[PDB]
Amino acid sequence: PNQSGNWKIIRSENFEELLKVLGVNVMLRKIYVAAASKQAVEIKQEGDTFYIKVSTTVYTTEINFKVGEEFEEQTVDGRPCKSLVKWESENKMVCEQKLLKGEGPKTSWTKELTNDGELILTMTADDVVCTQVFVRE
Ligand SMILES: *C/C=C(C)/C=C/C=C(C)/C=C/C1=C(C)CCCC1(C)C
Repeated sequence: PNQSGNWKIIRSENFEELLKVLGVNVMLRKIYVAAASKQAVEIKQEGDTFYIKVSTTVYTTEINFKVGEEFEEQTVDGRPCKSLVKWESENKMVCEQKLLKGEGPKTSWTKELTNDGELILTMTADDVVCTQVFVRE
């Protein structure tokens, strides 16, 4: 469908656990967990072109991409990567990430807008998956 709008988080699973297995220090995890709970997500979708802004008190990021065209962003733990998004289905996109420098866990994310109007974001590092669900304001 159309993902454009302001999205508020209603459910999360395994966020701290994802950070923990990525090596994020416990004091920083507490800060990020509290920030993720209050995050604001703005999306502007224009066909295959996406602008996504994720805002919190400690971390704010803008992501710009077109499906099928490589772009640069960061992993969850802050490492620069090259990314490529593809449609897995009509409603779900998948992003594969490759570090610009060095080696690390295989990281990825997915975003799906359900028929319910729920936006489901998953973030993965190797075998560990975090899921966050949003609804449109
Ligand atoms: C398609 C939607 C995407 C790719 C959203 C990505 C959002 C993040 C990688 C958010 C990361 C955060 C942290 C790394 C700590 C602060 C809290 C968050 C959730 C904003």
